[PDB]
Amino acid sequence: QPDGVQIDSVVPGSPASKVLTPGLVIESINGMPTSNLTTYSAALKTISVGEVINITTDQGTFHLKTGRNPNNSSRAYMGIRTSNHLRVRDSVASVLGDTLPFA
Repeated sequence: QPDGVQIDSVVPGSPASKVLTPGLVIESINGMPTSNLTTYSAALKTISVGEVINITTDQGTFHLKTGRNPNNSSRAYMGIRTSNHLRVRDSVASVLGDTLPFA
């Protein structure tokens, strides 16, 4: 159930390091609402490095500059750990069994 993307944590190397707060929820980007993980990516794929986007959150609307791509080269690298924050439940994945062939 995608229901918005939330900010997990803010690490250095991003312009957002002193712009937003970790723990906040991203409601929508400029003309592009991010209720899902894919829509977040679909928006991100159009943004360039050094470009500034408009992000409305619970804590208000902020303007964010795309990061400078640490460790990896891509377009628009936010730099903050972000996730849709899946609703906690117990969908257990029990071990079925592993068949071991003997040669």
